[PDB]
Amino acid sequence: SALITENMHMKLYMEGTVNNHHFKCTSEGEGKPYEGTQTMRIKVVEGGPLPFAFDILATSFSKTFINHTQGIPDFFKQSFPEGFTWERVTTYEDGGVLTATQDTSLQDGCLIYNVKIRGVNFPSNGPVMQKKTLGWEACTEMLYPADGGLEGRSDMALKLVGGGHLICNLKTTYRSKKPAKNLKMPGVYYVDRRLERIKEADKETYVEQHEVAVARYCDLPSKL
Repeated sequence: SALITENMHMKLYMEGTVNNHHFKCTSEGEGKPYEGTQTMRIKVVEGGPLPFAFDILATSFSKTFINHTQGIPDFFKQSFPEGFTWERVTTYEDGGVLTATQDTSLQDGCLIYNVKIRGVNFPSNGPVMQKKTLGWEACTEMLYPADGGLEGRSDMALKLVGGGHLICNLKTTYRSKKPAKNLKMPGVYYVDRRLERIKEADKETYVEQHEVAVARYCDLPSKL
């Protein structure tokens, strides 16, 4: 009856290109969906070492593991057993652009992610291609219902060697594989998110990554 249990496991396969460099990854992990925490152990299995900072792939390895507090209707957990998809455009302020499309199915009690990456115009002398990145700041995503699906908007800050940040923006469309007759859509809400790199080995051809993610309505006083 309940398909998303207290502890869930993941398998993931990813394939793409950045600028003109092909590659493939696999990853494997586990998390607690209702606590909104999760870990992925990732391997670059083709085309590594990558000639770009791994950070730009980070947001592409898990929407099921968000703590939907306050009885906010959970669009992603509801979509099972059919599952869902996301597609995203991340636009860097220094030219780089990264689209990704994703499929999330459930199979024998294991979440299965199939990702596809397409990056273009990352400046060759930029911090991404010259590997001067130190992971991401935390962020807030705004989700809102749109066309029987959900949309996400967010700005993210990539730390740089030397103190600075390079900023990017994310437009995400989330689509449920489940008939809209069976889904109870949420209002506008907000996910607070902290995505962190735990460990890495061999020039980022092995990376461990963690996320904590908690959904909430705006908690400030209203006057309307």
